[PDB]
This record gives sequence, structure tokens and C-alpha cells, in this order.
Amino acid sequence: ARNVVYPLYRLGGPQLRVFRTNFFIQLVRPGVAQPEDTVQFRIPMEMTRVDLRNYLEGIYNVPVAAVRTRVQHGSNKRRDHRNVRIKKPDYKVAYVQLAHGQTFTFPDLFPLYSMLEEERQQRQSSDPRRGGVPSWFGL
Amino acid sequence: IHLACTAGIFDAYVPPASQVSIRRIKDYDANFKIKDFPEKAKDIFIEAHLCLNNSDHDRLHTLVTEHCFPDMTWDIKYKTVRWSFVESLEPSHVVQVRCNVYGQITVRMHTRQTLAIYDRFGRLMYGQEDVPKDVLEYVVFEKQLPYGSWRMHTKIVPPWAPPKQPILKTVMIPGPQLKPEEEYE
Amino acid sequence: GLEEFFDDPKNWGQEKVKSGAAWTCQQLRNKSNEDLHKLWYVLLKERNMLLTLEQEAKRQRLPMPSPERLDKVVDSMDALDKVVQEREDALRLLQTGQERARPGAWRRDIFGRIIWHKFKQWVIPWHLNKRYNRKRFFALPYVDHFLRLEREKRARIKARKENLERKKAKILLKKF
Amino acid sequence: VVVEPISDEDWYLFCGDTVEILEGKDAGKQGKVVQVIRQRNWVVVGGLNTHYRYIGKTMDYRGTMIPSEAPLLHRQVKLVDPMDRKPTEIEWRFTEAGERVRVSTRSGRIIPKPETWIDGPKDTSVEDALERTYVPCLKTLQEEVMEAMGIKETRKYKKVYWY
Amino acid sequence: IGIRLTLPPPKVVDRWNEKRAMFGVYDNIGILGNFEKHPKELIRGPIWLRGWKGNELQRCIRKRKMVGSRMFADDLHNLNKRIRYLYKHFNRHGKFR
Amino acid sequence: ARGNEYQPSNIKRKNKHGWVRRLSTPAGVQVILRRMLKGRKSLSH
Amino acid sequence: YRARPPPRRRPGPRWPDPEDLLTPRWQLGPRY
Amino acid sequence: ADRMSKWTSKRGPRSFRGRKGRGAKGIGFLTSGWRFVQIKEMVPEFVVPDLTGFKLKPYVSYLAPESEETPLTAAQLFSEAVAPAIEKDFKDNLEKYGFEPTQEGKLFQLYPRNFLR
RNA sequence: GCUAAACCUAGCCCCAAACCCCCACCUUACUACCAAACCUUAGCCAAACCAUUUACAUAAAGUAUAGGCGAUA
Repeated sequence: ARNVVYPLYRLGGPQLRVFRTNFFIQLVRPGVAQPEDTVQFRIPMEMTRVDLRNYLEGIYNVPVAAVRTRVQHGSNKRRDHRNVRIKKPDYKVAYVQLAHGQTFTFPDLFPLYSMLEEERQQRQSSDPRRGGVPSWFGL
Repeated sequence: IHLACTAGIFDAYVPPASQVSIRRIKDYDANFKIKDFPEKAKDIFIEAHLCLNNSDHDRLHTLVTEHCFPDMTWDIKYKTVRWSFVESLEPSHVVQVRCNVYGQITVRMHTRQTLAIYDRFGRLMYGQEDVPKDVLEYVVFEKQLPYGSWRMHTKIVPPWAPPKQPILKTVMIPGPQLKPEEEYE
Repeated sequence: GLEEFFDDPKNWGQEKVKSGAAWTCQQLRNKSNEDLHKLWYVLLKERNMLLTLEQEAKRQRLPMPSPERLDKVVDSMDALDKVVQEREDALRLLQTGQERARPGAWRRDIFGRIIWHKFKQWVIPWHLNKRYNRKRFFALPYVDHFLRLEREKRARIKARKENLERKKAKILLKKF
Repeated sequence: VVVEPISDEDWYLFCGDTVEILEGKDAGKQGKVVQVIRQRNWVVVGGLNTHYRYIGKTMDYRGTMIPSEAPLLHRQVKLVDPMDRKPTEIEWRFTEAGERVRVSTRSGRIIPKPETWIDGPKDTSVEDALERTYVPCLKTLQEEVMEAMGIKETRKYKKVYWY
Repeated sequence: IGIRLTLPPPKVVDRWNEKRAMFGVYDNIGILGNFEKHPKELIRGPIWLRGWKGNELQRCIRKRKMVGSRMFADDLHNLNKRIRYLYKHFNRHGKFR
Repeated sequence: ARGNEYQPSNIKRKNKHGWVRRLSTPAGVQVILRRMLKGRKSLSH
Repeated sequence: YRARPPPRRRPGPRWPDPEDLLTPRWQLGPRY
Repeated sequence: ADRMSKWTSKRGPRSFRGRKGRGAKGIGFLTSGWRFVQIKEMVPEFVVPDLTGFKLKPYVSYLAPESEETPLTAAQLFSEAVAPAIEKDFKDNLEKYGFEPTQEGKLFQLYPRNFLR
């Protein structure tokens, strides 16, 4: 879990257990193409390779082979009108190579105004014969 | 947005046995006679067109519908319009009666009228100032079937009527133009 | 496997999904404990799915299909914590009395402010630690002057707001 | 922007009330309130107080015109009696039917207050969201789940020095 | 440019308000009240000049010695500085001496 | 052309003007107290 | 506009309770 | 010079960059020669249920009856749990009903809090 | 004709009255986890320099009194 103080360990203690986990994981289509065994995750910055391996293996039952993590530095050059630097959050990206020769690719998700259309198609735009007169007067 | 109008026309009568529509319409108000429509139709038409000369902006808003105000006003904006009705020969009359759910009526008119529209510098561009010319017109009035005013919705042009008057101005119509490579072939 | 990170395929790109009702604190209080755990992990799966969906939608620049679902589950998640934490509270007292699970005390930092020091866990007793005793927990006398100033500053702020408040009301009563 | 202090108890108008105006444009006409905006006191009324506005206006292109409903202030507009046909002041008078209900001043009339779905593939049945499966337990969540699922542990937690 | 172009909204002064319709009531509580009171003790305001007048220096001395132990630190330092300056000025500066 | 008076270095930052150099002597706590009086956002590097 | 009730001396002896620290020293001895 | 900006792992000389981790927790210690020893007892090994046969789902039906918040105040829990028990047994010492005079024994202590989350 | 003009609440000043306010942080602060505090106020400024000297409710009274018996206190 995150934002919690952990029980400390002394030699011979019990196993530290998190019976109601706090972590929240999302996953993203890689920006530059990745091996067919790699899945790319965003995980909270208070999380570790061992945590993520156990996290996936325990919750989802997806056998993981290896994990490598990288902490991305959000940009801090984008100034508000007060001229205050505004920094979007740093994040942690985890590359997870699956085991047993499996393969994966992020599937392609995502595969009152009738009045304006109807009045525009029947707008009766300027008939250049008319030369600018109001047409409508049947007189 | 509670439009006061009815988008399009359900069945626009074709220019040259509807009591169910009467039952479904007059019920919602319960005080009306179709034979009371001719006088009101001519009165609203003439007073509204006089107001078009006046340029009383609010009165035109109250009389005409949303689909009818802006197109008239924009052209009439920044150019005087000296419209005038004169003595009529033929009484107008209902053409039919048509029924979220807002109703429609149509009226046939054969009038004697005059137009004179001047440029924003005062120069004539259309119509003759005082010639009383006969006209035939088909006009649809929409009825907002609470307190729905019986406004003039639109006028419809019949394809079997003579064309429009000439125009005192000379006009070009640039059609097939040249291209930097595509020739006039 | 990983397919649980995306909802059933029929909902892909639908632009609208029937969203149920977020759980309610009492409606969870009616439930047991094991079922509470299981429902928590169910909601975890849902929250992962929805956060992934949001990130992808933001990446495409196509609109988020139905964002409210995310908010709903988050609220449910929050509610769930409260319920179990309530039982936690409703046990601490009823077997130790303590109103806070994590032990702490009141102290005076080096600047004089009264601060609530929550304790950390250590495995040597405090009196022979070398980094703990470098951390002052007392106020030398030269601090006192600044305390007064700080209090005075705060007083001014309070006054202004209170004063300004009634002026608004007064002006309002001069309209009606 | 001056809006007089009127609290919820002192306020009477709501979304969907039969409202007749006292002043302003379209005087003395009745309508309904789609929305009441308490923060700035806007009263939208169907087709009443309308002001016609151009939509689609460029430097040349004129577009269409629509009667946008200009909202109204609460003093400008009062409620409508469904029987007496007269806007009467809403003096909060306690009644046996309801302690807080709109009661007319001219006559002892109480005005009522104006204010579906199916289970999906991922929604619970109602009768299964109320089962009283909870037995009152003094054991915390951790003990109960460990005993339930058979997780085993006997190594003891060693003493620690909090401070 | 130093002039406006729109007349301000005409202020409404209610010359027959409460606090204008009584300005001076009980301003003679002594000469016809058995001299129980004194108009001095009708005038609200600061504790250090309820019924007293002096120049700026005397006024600040009175403020010090009468409320100068309840006043915030920075204000008190400003006040002592003001006494020092007004002393220097009144006692060493001017045309007449 | 002149102006090379300042070659930055973080060790010297945090070991000449840090939070644990102000709190090492009482005058430094005067400085940090002045700065959290004036309401600054950089109490000490 | 019935004017406000006229000011008066507080009708009775002033016995300031001796608890509050604001009661001035001179208003507590035997002289007063 | 960037006084305002948050101080993080990416700024200082090489020593700083090595030392200041982030919120990620430690799991073990550093033995001689810059070697790392990780303990199985500091890895927060998760627990999960078997979701088989689970009748509860992420969203509740809108049709469910509306409710009211009544937080589990301590006396309420004690009543619901014990009051029948004390009532029945008093007609014929408190550890026999559920009380725990101390907490050093059991693995899931309440105060101080040992079990995580 | 451009550029420009023009406004009036945002708030603030002086008073009264009342005594006031989950997690991480002394190591390189915001980093889960190891062998000591007390000591006069100073001199600018006036004395036309400067050396003794030189301010920090009401009335008694600027009186007794001090003072290169002087500026002043």
C-alpha cells in the first residue's frame, strides 16, 4: 500500500501482509514499438519491481518473466499567466516481459445541431443573378 | 430551446377532407374559426410588411417566426424599403389545415402591391416606386400548438408562376476560371 | 490474463455505457467482512480498467466514453475504506481506549509551534540514538519574540476579514 | 453583483414551478422553471423574458436567430395558484400537512412543491445487496480473513520502540 | 485626462434617518439633568481621547502611556519612533524661537 | 565579458545555506524565523 | 422616533469581582 | 539557483543522485562491498480471495432502497456483539466474553498498529 | 481617423468589542528502519566642537530635586 507506515521487521518476525491493497496500475500503448513479449505499465511512484511482479501474479494471474522500471520526469517549463512554473507529476513506467513465450499488443479501443445542418442546406445562399436584392418578397 | 416554429413543413400543399386535423388542432385551443383566418391572415401580412418599412425591430420579432426574421432583416438592414399594399381584387382564403406537435395552416393570396428598395446611398435598385403590380402568393402560417401566436411562418414559391422582376443593376457571373496549369479546354 | 484490464469487447467505442449506482457507506456497513474484502478487489479490477481506458482515450484525443463511472467507483472505494476503518476504530476503543491507532504526542518544535509529533518505529531505545537527539524538541527564549509577532499577524488577518464581512452585509441592507 | 441574502428556508422558488412575472418583458404571463440557479438567482422561463440573439455571426455571415430565455430575478416573478389564478406571496406558515410548505397569504391554500432503469451486465440485484451476512465480530478484518482462507502464521511479532 | 465623461449615480442621502434625526439629543445632559452626567461621557471612541484634545505629540504620548501595553509589537515600535521624531521636530525645528 | 564569479555546486548549496546549516546555530534560527514571518516560500535552500 | 433612553449613572455601588485580572489595582483596596 | 522547485533524485552530484530515493520502500539492507541482501519478510506479499461464486458486483442497482448514514459508534458494536451474551451469562472476569487485557500476544495488535492497512 | 480617454467594487485604514490559534519533515529539511539556555543595551542625535550630560486617565507640577548648576532631565 501507499501513504501508510509499515510495520518494521526484526529477525524472525512474521511476513508483512497487505490484505487490502492500495496500489492502482494502468497500462499504456508504448510510444516506440516494443518487443511482442513486453507490456508497458504506469504504476505509482511508491512501488517497486517486486511489488509489481507480485501484484500482477496475485490479482490477475498473468505469469511475469521480468520487470524493469523507469521514473519519468514531467516537464516544469510551462508557466501560468502569473508566471508560476507548473509541474505535471512525475510518474513511473514499468516494462513487464511475460513468461512462457506469450505475446501481447495493446488492442485498438475506439475502432439541437440538426437545425444548423437543415438550415444550411436550405440556406438559399446569394443567387448572384439577384445582385443583392432581398429575394423573399414575392412582389 | 423551445422553438416557436415547426422545422420544415410536414406536407407542403402542392399548388394547382382534413377534419381530423381540425379535431386534433382546434381542441388544444377550443376557440377558433377557419373563416376567421382570412381576415387575420391579410391583416397580419399587411401590418408586418408595413413594419418592415418601419424597421420597428421588436414588432417584427413579435409578428414573424425565427426562420423568417433574420433573412429578411439582414437584407433590409442598411437599405430603405418603401413597400406598400394597395386595393386588392381577390379575397384571400385557406388552402388547407394541417396538424413536439405544432400545427400548420396555408393561405392563398392574390394581391395588388408595390415595392421600392433603395441603396444605402438612396439609389433605386429594384422594383418601380408606384406601379401597382398584381401578385399571387402561397403563405404557410405555423401554430405553436399555451399562448401560441398565429405567426407567418414562411412563403413558398410555386414553380408554375412567372419569374422575378428585372434588376436595375448590371452584374457579372464568373464561371469557368483559369488555373495555374489546367487550361481552358 | 491481461484481458481483465479492458471491459468486455462489446463496449469498445460505444460512447455511452449504462453505469449503475456507486456503493453507499451504510449499504456496505450492512455487509460482512470477507465479502467486503472480495468486493474491494472486484472494485480494484474495475478501477484499473477505467484508469487504463482514460489514459488511452486521452492519448487518442477521442473523448472519454463515460468518465463518471471512474468517479463513481472511486467514491465507492473511499466509502469502503471508511466502513472497515470504522470497525477498526470501533475495536481500538473497545479493547484499548486509544482514539488514534498510530501513537504520537504534542511537542514544541525548535520554532515554538505546538506540533503533533507522530512516532516512528525504531529498534534501539531513544536515549542512545544519535540522530534523534540531534533533533531539538525545545524552544530557546529568543524564539518567544517571534511567536508574539506571528500571533499578532494572524490577529490582523482575522480582524480584516471579520470587519470586511459586516461591511458587505451593511451595504446589502442599504439596497433593501 | 448584488443578490439579496435569501436562505433556503426563506427561499420559495424551485425548478419546475408555475411562475408568473410581475414586471419586465412579457408581463403577466405564466410559464415553468426549467432551472433555478441559487448562487446568482437566475430563473429561466419557457419562452418568457426571451431576447432574440444571432447565432453564427461572422463579420459577414449572419447565421440564424434564436430567442434565448433571459433569466429572471425572484422578486420579479411569483408563483401561480392552480385555482385562484393570482400570484400570492409565499409566507412560510406552518401547517399540519407539512411544517415547511408554500402557503398562500390571500387564502389558506397550500401550494405543492415540484421536484426508469434496469440491471445491466455489471450491476447487482437488489435482493443481493442487502443480505445480512454480517455476524457481530470482535475480530478485525485481518484475523477474520486469515482464519477464513486458511493462511497460516505462528512466528510472533517482536517488540518495537515507538517514539 | 483629468476629467470624467459620465455623471456618477446620484447619491441618495436620507436627511431624516435615525442618526441624523437625533444628532445632539442629550448633548445637554448636564445643564438640565441635575449634572449627574457630563457630555464628555457620551462620546464613543478611543479610550485615550474620550474627552481630550492635544497635538499629535501629546496624543501619541497619551496613546502610549494609556494603551501602550496592549498594542501589537510593530505598532508599538512605530509609535515610539513617532514620539522620538515629533520630539525632535517640535523642540528643535521651526521659525519661532 | 566579466561575470564568472559563480560556479554552481549543490554540495556547497546544502552545506552553506541549507536547512541543517540554519538550524546549527541560533542566528540561523533567527534567519529562518524571519523568513517564515515574512511569509516566503523558500525558507532556506 | 422615540429617542433612546437617556444615559444615567449605573444605579448602585460598583463591586468589581476580584477574579478577573483586569479589575484595576486601585479599585480593590480599602480606599475605594 | 532553482530555489522554488521540488528537490528530487535528479539534481545533485552523483552522490545525491544515488542516495535520495523516492517514496518506494526499502526491502533489505546493504552488506559489505556494496552488496544487497533482500529479506522475504519485508516484501509486502499480497493476499487475494477466490472470486469463484461471488454474487456482489462493482455497481449496485439503482432500484435498491435508499439508506441513511449511521456510523458504527463503539457502543453500537458492543451492544450488537456482547449484550445478548452478557445478558444470558450474567444469571450464572471478562476474558470469557471477548475482552483482551493486553495485546502484546496476538499478531494483529490494534494499538500500536502493526498489521498494515 | 489611430493611439488613447472614461468608470467601481476588489479590497484596505483607524476604532470599539472579544483573549487568540492519511504520509513525509533537524541527514543534503519534507528522506520508513542503530551507540547544549541565562552576562548592563549601543552610539547616532542636542549641547550649535566634545571629553561629565542628553526623553522610551486627570491635578499636585514642569513644583520640590538633579545638572560642564547647561543643553536638558
